[PDB]
Amino acid sequence: INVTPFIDVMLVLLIIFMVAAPL
Amino acid sequence: HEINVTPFIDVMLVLLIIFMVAAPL
Amino acid sequence: DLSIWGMYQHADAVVKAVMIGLVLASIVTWTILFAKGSELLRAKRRLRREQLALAEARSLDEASELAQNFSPESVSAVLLNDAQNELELSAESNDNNGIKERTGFRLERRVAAYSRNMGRGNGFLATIGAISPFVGLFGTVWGIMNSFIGIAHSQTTNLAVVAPGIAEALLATAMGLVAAIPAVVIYNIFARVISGHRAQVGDVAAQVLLLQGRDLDLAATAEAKRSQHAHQLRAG
Amino acid sequence: MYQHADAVVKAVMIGLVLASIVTWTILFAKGSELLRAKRRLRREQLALAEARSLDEASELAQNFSPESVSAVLLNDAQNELELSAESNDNNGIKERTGFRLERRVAAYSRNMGRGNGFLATIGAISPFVGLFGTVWGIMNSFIGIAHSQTTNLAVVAPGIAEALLATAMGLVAAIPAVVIYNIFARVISGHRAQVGDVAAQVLLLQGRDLDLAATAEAKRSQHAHQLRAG
Amino acid sequence: DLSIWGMYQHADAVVKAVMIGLVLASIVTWTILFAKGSELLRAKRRLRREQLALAEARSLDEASELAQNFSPESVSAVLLNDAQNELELSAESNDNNGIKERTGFRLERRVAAYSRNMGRGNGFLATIGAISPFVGLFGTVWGIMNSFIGIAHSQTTNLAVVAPGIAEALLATAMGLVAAIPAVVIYNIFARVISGHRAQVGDVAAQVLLLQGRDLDLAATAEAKRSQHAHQLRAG
Amino acid sequence: DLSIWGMYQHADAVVKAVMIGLVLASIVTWTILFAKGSELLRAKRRLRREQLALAEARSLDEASELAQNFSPESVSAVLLNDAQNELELSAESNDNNGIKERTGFRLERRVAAYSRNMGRGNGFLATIGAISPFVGLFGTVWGIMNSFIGIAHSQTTNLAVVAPGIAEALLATAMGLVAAIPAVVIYNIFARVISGHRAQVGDVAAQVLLLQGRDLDLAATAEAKRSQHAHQLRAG
Amino acid sequence: DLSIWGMYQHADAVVKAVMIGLVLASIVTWTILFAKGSELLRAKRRLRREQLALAEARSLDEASELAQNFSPESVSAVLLNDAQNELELSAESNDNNGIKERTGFRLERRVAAYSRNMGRGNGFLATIGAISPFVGLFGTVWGIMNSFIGIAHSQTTNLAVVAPGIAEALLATAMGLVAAIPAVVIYNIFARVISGHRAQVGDVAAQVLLLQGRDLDLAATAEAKRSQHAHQLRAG
Repeated sequence: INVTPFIDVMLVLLIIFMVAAPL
Repeated sequence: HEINVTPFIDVMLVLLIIFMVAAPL
Repeated sequence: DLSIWGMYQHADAVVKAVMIGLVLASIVTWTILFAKGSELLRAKRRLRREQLALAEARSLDEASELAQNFSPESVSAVLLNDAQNELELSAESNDNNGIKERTGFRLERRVAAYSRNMGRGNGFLATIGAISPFVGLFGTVWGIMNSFIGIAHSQTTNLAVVAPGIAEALLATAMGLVAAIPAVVIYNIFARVISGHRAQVGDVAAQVLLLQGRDLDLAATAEAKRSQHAHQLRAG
Repeated sequence: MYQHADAVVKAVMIGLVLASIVTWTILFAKGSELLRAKRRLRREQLALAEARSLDEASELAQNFSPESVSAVLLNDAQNELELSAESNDNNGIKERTGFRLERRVAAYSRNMGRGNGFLATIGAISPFVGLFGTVWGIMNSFIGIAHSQTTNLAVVAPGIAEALLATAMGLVAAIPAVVIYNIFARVISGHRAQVGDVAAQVLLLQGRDLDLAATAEAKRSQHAHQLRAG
Repeated sequence: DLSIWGMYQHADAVVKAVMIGLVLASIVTWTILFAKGSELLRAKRRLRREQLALAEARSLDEASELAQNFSPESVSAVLLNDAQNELELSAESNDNNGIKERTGFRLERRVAAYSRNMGRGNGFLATIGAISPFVGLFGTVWGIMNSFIGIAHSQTTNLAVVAPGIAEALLATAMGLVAAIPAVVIYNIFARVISGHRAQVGDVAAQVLLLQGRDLDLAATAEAKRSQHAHQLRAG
Repeated sequence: DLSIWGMYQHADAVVKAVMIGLVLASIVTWTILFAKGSELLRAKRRLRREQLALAEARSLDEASELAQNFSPESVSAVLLNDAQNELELSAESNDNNGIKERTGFRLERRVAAYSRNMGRGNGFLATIGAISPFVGLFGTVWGIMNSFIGIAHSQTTNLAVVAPGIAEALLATAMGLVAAIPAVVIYNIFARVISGHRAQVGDVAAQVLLLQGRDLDLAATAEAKRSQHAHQLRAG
Repeated sequence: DLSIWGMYQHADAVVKAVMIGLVLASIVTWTILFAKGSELLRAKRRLRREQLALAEARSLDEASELAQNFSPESVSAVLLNDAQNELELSAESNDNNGIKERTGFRLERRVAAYSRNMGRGNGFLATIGAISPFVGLFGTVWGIMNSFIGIAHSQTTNLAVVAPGIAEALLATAMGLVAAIPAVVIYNIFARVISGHRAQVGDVAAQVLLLQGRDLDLAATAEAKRSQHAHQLRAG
């Protein structure tokens, strides 16, 4: 029904993890 | 009739995981 | 400090807006649930008692007499008075089927109005249950944009500075979700109870219309049969 | 990259902003018109609730504003009786009248829901074009970070930034889209119920007056004359 | 740490509470599954048996007798008694067409009532299957924001520090979806079964109405052609 | 050992379990597609020839004479013998309107049952296409839980120890998705085809009901007119 | 590879397959859009012209006279022709209500068939836009599994080679999405416009039906009543 909202949270998780990757 | 709501989450999750593992630290 | 309740202290230009929006949504859905539930439970108990009282009707006059002492806001007596004034307006009209069709359409419009009255906030319940996660995501992506412009305008590899913004974004998200799930579950249970109530009112409407038809057809059969078959073939 | 990556981004962005302003102006116009029509039908229903025959209803409706489905249907039933024109099939007359009234009110309710599907599709497709923008931006960012292999990712920021900006525009166009769509559904359901009520009222009036006129004229003319002359 | 069964402490208290909620929801949905499935298969066998019995039903008394010898707690016997008592009440009347109309109205009303009484828990399963992914993602975002605020109050640089809360979110999502899937499966299954049951009860109700029309036409046409035309049309 | 021919070797319990489940789903939907669609298209050719032959049927007895040698399972034969036995049952009755009404009722019940039996698997296809992404997500969450368990119990920053695990997890996701795709596309195309078939059988049912009503009117009109007119208008 | 279009004719077999599939879906949706739009524009223009020409109807013969000048590709023409031949077949009888109701039912079936064949590509574009993201997702997950087994072969912890593979994967995703969105929006537009067109056909069907009823009533009532009155009450 509305199981769509995973997109933005998962992508921002990706972004924050990839930017914390250096330090 | 709709299109879908499920399939994108698979690639979102797998990209999240490949990125968090490829993270050096 | 940054608990689920500790947001009005650390709110922002969009954070405070989404926070007040979601707390307003939660408050309004809670009060709608409580008020409509209490009102409909009491109304359904009253309607059950009234249907139990009228479940042994024999004629129109007897049904009206036994229902005279009902509540003022009695949908049953409403339908009885509707049928009675319909018969009054149909006085001196020897068209049974026409009266039956008129009464049927009248009970249909009555139960439609009753469903509209009961199903009055359910639309808003569905709206809020659909939009609360979406406005949560809106606040989340706005917080993400704020964090991104802060990173681009202040480039520092500090691991601790990136935490509070995303934390508040996901907290607003969770507030949206905890406003959404109660909304939809109450919408569903209200749909179930309004289906039951509309089935009950359709049952009592069927009862009153079938009683009307029965007594009218019996009277018509008797009188028409006797008079016509005893007078107008020897009177020719 | 190739200098044709943000052109589609700004294109879909202005598309969402124009869709949102169209939703806003259609909200304004449709709300004004529907509230005006609701007040008009409420006043005219309150005026016509005191009707007994078709003559009084017609003489009162002729004084109303002719921009009302009520008087349209009233004069339509009058013209249908005039077309019946000395035909003693009252039952078929009533059936054709009710069918015409139903077709007319269905057509009016259909004309009422103009932007329903419009806002529906707008709110449905805005998140998808947001996802398209995001995936294309992150693809170009990956191409750039592959052309310049490094662990520092200070260059991905503008790409994901404009991507999530387009996404947020899709959300701020879809949320009002869907809520106004639902509000419109509710108000057109109310208006449809109201016009159905007034159609049932006028049909009941027609049937009642027809039966009133036919009752005595049938129980006094055909009965005695022929059942004594047969 | 050994498995999911041994990670019930390192999460939030509300996370464990909603997890136990999901487990009890799955348990009660499986219980409703077993109970309603047994009841529906019993009703299906009863319907098929009653249909095989009425396969040659061509007389109201015969139908009532052949149905009463079976389990009288059957909707078939209910409908038969309903039609019989309605004819008894509206007897000695000449509203044959109105007789059929009112009878069919009462039959379809009782059929709708019984069908509603059959499909009760389907709505509950629908709500459970709809809210389980939502509460799962709610627990997910709650756990992830708890992890983020814990990393904010602390200072962690390693990559293995985000493991516990994220894993708790994963198991919450898993519980939510293993509650969701069978919910919608049984929802659609029971939808199909109640559709077939409604088809069968409509078939038997149309059979009762057909037999009623048959016997009434037999009693009316012969008596009219032998008596009604000879009663007074000769003395005119 | 990475592809489908070797992933089952190092497959876990739930990996091989969901893999067997999804491949069984794929093969069962393929077999249902083949068998059901072949049966439906063959019945479509049959009913096409049927309505082609019935296009020149302008009577009742001629329709029966043409149906005398139809296919061993011709639905048109079913409807025609239904109308015939219904006339036999409600014979010797001059209230043919109720006969037509009961005929229409029995015919609509029969065509509803036939449409239910023809599309007896469309609901199964819909359920499969709906739940296949959900069991896919179950695979996702279980695999990510296992990978997080492996990376948490082994608090190391290594990457080659978890790459095959997440690889098999996303492989389970991919196989669930490639099982979902054919299910849903076949369900949609089969729903379109069965809707066309149901429309066609509705056309042939309307044709046979039109023929029944027309022949009944033609047989009753002139005879009743002359007989009743003469007798009960000259003897009055 | 480093070029967006560089790696299209190599290193991508299933990816090229799904890309060709989605581009074929897009172009077939576009040509169906063009053709069906031209067809519906022509149909609605012709229907509006014929409605404004026949709005002054008084009887079926005048309707046929004003309609003979229509184009041979006129659905309203074939509807009124079906009505006329049905009246011709039902002639030599007196089942006024029966004739009008059987023509009404045949007209309902005919307009249902006309709407289902006119609005044919609706489900086409629906399933096309539904499966396009499905096959795009299958392509991207297959590319992901290929990259993962490649890293499993040569253990690469870098990010350079990781970029173009996932880039082509998301390219497949975006292509599926930009094939789906136009499909679904034009499907919605076609659904709305064919709903409006079938509503217009319903209006013209109601027009011809009320015309039939009115002409039958006017031609029957006065003539029959006065002639039979005179005849059988001077000869009875």
